[PDB]
Amino acid sequence: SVVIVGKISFCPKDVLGHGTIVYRGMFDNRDVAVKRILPECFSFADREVQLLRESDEHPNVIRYFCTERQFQYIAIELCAATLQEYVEQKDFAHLGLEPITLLQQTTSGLAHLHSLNIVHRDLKPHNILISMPNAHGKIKAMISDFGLCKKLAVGRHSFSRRSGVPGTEGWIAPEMLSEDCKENPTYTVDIFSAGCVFYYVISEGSHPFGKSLQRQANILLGACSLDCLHPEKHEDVIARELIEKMIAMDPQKRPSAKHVLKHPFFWSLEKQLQFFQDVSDRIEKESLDGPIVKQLERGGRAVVKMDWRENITVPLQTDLRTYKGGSVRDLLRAMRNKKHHYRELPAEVRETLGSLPDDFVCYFTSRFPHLLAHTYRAMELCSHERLFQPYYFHE
Amino acid sequence: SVVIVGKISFCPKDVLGHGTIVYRGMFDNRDVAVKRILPECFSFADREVQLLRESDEHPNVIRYFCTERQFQYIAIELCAATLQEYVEQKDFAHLGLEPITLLQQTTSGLAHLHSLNIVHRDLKPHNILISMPNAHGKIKAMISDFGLCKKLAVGRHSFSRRSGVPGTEGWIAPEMLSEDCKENPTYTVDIFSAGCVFYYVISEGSHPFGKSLQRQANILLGACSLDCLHPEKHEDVIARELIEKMIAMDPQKRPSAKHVLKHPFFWSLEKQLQFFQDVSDRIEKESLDGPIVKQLERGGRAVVKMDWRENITVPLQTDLRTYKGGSVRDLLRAMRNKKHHYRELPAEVRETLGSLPDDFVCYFTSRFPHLLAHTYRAMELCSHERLFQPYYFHE
Ligand SMILES: [Cl-]
Ligand SMILES: [Cl-]
Ligand SMILES: [Cl-]
Ligand SMILES: [Cl-]
Ligand SMILES: [Cs+]
Ligand SMILES: [Cs+]
Ligand SMILES: [Cs+]
Ligand SMILES: [Cs+]
Ligand SMILES: [Cs+]
Ligand SMILES: [Cs+]
Ligand SMILES: [Cs+]
Ligand SMILES: [Cs+]
Ligand SMILES: [Cs+]
Ligand SMILES: [Cs+]
Ligand code: NA
Ligand code: NA
Repeated sequence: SVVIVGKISFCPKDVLGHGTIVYRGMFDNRDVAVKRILPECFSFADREVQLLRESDEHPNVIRYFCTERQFQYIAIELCAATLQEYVEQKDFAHLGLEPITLLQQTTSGLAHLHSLNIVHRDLKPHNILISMPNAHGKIKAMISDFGLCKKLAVGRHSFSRRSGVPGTEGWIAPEMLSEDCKENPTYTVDIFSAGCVFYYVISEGSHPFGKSLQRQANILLGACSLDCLHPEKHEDVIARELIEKMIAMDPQKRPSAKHVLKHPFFWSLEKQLQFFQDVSDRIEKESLDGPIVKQLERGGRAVVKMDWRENITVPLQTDLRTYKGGSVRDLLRAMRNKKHHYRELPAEVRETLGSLPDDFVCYFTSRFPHLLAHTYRAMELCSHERLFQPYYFHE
Repeated sequence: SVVIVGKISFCPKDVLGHGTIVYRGMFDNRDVAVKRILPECFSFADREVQLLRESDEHPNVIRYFCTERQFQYIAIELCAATLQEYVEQKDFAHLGLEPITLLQQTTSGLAHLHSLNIVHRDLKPHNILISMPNAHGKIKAMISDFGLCKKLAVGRHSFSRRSGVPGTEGWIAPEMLSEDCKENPTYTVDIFSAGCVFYYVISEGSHPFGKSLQRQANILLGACSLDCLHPEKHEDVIARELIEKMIAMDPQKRPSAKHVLKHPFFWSLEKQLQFFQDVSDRIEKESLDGPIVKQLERGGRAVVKMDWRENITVPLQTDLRTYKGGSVRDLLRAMRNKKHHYRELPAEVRETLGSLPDDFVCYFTSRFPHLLAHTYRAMELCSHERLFQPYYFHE
């Protein structure tokens, strides 16, 4: 019992995970998890440890404490659970927007890794760890398991799929497996995996590519469904737009981690309302026959439901100039004015609209669940402009 | 290897299930599963075997072949998988209405048991077995595990909850556990469990009372959700109406197995259209101020969407007398006439309506996903009448 190691002591009584076994222990008065690896594993351990010294500074990469006689031991930050146990054993009704936050943090950690020229290559819910609560009861997600990590030489876009063990079935990008694919895998491999993890969290446990038995088979086939994402819920429309890109079969169509972080999927209601306002300001003096406006109005009739005037509450329809009820731009101009004159807005109107800014913006997104997604895609034409830097990653 | 027993031979190489272990083997030139039980289990085995001799004749009760030296052995019908493995490891996109059929068969077997005065007391997806395909590639579900079965004396409504081990957490009716409940458990205990199994299959793996960790806790609380059942899909509305009854906290409000079998949840589209027609015929000469008609029209405005004339395709709206667009009864009268004069119906109309009878009935249920459920509830006033015996269990 209570085996003691140089600078790390752990009792085999507490077993945490299991070919290797992990135990709860202690290092230098710190509660930490401990890793023991076989001789054949002893080589993968030196790879992992190397990279943790290199990339652990980031809050969303698991902290590495030390390695210290027949086998090899690895101490790391002690966690409350994996992302898998989190999704399986927790009522989201009580957790609020915390799941989204865990996806955001996880994305931050991946973008830290990619910026270091490190492809993870094996991201999955079992790999993502949930931290013990800090002094303020806050928790975070962290990336772990760098055994299959590869570090690309500077100026290298990809890596050989052969000579490197692929992740375990279900979360592997098609470029890793298919004999047919000529192009070599790149960083987007992790975006595909992450795309699957995004869906696994939002759906509380489903997968784009079906049940665990046929996932990898479906991945190569390109047969995926996002059944859990409703086509007329604003939150679901946004999530589908991002996840569809992340899990795309063409790796070149998948967003980079830094794109993912800029995506409306992570925007507060406040920021959503700000985007709507910056767009409306941006296009206020733009010509109707112009490119920016043309693009915003294509397929817009569907977006506003043919006549958005006929789909708002009577209090606001009464308080409404030249507004054309089929124009997305006019729907935005109205919002920009109702937001600018909210105080001067009568009480029944303000009561029906709701409080600024959260209830206000949600008054419209609830009514027009494609308006934000439509607008975000259309306004990419201005991604380069300084005004829209908070909403797009340009570089 | 290949241990041989008197009339049963099995090889411990093939292990099927595991405190007891089951193996694939053979009895009298028959492929069968084999059960070995501990001495403490040796008592529960005599109970189970007794009841299988008694109730195995039913196709949806697992067939029992024989029992034949230090321990006890039990041979039974060999199955392809449990209901749990079925839901977890199978793409329903290829299986069609087979899952519903498996629920129907399972219900048939339970009603066989109840008619014998046998309460199962431990129904769960792991207990329900899927048969090997027969000569025609057809399969069936079957009840097993009678270890916790109780057989009620004649004329007995209930049984003591104490002195009998409850099922394992997650599927147990609240009457089995709560110290507060005065009324003793009855057959409806199995209906609650079945209600949970119904949802577990339709949702491809969710549970009314939340994730496995808090299910039993939520069961006692009465905190259940059927999030997977859409409020405007006809199929989902029907399923919710039945499942809500089966999992009711008040055992007296749960339907008997024979009620469940009569429920529209198991009706073919053909039979649905027949019910609509029998209802329309039944109420054709019923007074508007009458009880049957009054009941059918309460909350009916919502059911037909204020004006069903405004929610049907232009081909049929053109071909439409005195029909009042807010009356459920008039919506039914129209259907009864369009079905009676389908041949004499013009081609564009018949093209928009679809083929009799499946596409026809689905033309309306798709448009009015509460019409069948509303009508089924309202017309219970005629459950006793001979005409509606195919739709209600009266006895
Ligand atoms: Cl780059
Ligand atoms: Cl918190
Ligand atoms: Cl009875
Ligand atoms: Cl078949
Ligand atoms: Cs860290
Ligand atoms: Cs890079
Ligand atoms: Cs799920
Ligand atoms: Cs949500
Ligand atoms: Cs800001
Ligand atoms: Cs049988
Ligand atoms: Cs009975
Ligand atoms: Cs599910
Ligand atoms: Cs369905
Ligand atoms: Cs019939
Ligand atoms: Na641009
Ligand atoms: Na009656």
